[PDB]
Amino acid sequence: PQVELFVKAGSDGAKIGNCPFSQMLFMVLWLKGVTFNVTTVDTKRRTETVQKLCPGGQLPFLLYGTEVHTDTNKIMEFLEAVLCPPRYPKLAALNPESNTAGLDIFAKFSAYIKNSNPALNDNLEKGLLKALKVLDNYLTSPLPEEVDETSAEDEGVSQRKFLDGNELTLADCNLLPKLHIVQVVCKKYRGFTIPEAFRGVHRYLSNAYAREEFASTCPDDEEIELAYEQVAKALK
Repeated sequence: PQVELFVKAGSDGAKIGNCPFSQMLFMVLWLKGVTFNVTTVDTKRRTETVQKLCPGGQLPFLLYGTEVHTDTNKIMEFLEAVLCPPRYPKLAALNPESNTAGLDIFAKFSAYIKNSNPALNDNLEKGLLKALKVLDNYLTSPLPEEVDETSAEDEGVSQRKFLDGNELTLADCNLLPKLHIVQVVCKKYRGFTIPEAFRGVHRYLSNAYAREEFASTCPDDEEIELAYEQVAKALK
């Protein structure tokens, strides 16, 4: 059953551009173990093929057999329901709160980065830090699979690699691409790095960069930086 993901091209019109939703789906497809390919689209220079396939012009989109699917969340839910055991792993998180943890972070960063008002900068860095902190608390809070197993020096502190346990789940495919943007953009434009003291977050990002499903599907740092150049440069 043929599977082809269409994604937003970057600045040369060929390579992967900045698009967390595109990366999210590329991640799900990789984690499913399914045979798929990926076509980048220069949206300013669309092939007649892509034009016929997806008249609405939405990106990303998925061709599955003969059927075109748009809307990233809906595609994700479709992939989860159509690619099941025993042939493909379920990737849905077991704990519903894994799906909501960290979700307000991208919006705090969006306000932070778009801001050009100096008296509001310190408020906005704080809103972003507090959001990251709440994700940190999630990542260090033991989940039901870890019930009552510990180490005297680290009691009540989760050792798990990712949001919902030790395997990547749909919840990570959603958050990780957004959190990667946050990291790259804020370093480049705002002298900002996630504090060391957020150890859950740092371990998470570290175990994520160790995984080729995340790392190989990231657009280059340049591509993300260029995407944000106009909105980010505004703060004097």
